[PDB]
Amino acid sequence: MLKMEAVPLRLEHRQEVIDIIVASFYNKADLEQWLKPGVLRTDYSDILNDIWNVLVERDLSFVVYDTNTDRIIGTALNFDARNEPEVDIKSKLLIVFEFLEFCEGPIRDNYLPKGLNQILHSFMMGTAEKLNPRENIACMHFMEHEVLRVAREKQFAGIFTTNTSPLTQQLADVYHYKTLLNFQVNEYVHSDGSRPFGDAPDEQRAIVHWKEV
Ligand SMILES: NCCc1ccc(O)c(O)c1
Ligand SMILES: [Ca+2]
Ligand SMILES: [Ca+2]
Repeated sequence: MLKMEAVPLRLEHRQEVIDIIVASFYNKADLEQWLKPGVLRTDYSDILNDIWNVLVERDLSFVVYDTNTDRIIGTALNFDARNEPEVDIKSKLLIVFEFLEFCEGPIRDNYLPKGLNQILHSFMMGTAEKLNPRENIACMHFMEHEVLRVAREKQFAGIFTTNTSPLTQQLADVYHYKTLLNFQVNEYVHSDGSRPFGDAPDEQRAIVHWKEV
């Protein structure tokens, strides 16, 4: 059995968190696959290095240790949705973040509560690369359960994120997240007029989830 514990994000965790995020988003993210070629591993580490200081001092993120091996197997990066640092991304990841604002924007500022310390935005979540299906699912259940803990403890109103993989979308529904948008990713039109995820099947969705604490 996998026994885990949650530990607040520290400055030393920079390389371990990045390697978990890179070994979980690169070539596995359901959105960036349709933007090939032109998505590199450093495109995620560049964004992480840009906000690593802000991410640690906000005191909302954590890593997950395997207490048996005392090593990091997962991490959950979170921000105040009304206090997120804005990055100037220069790769094709800007298209992804503009699309996530397409989904999150109109809902966050017109339906979710106003003011700070209200919306805890689940920014990123990852697990170690060589985890088996049992440990990866167990780690996702642990990170989901612990994100709720951080929300209630920090006196937030709810948790809010956009789920782009079928596993996170099913975990969210199973965890009683309310669905506020089930957008079809191949219908999104970029500013240049094209559809960057246009080659995606109609079954691939971008679901905007929200859950009160
Ligand atoms: N906030 C939604 C989670 C997310 C963030 C960045 C991405 O590149 C991605 O595919 C998914
Ligand atoms: Ca998260
Ligand atoms: Ca808020």
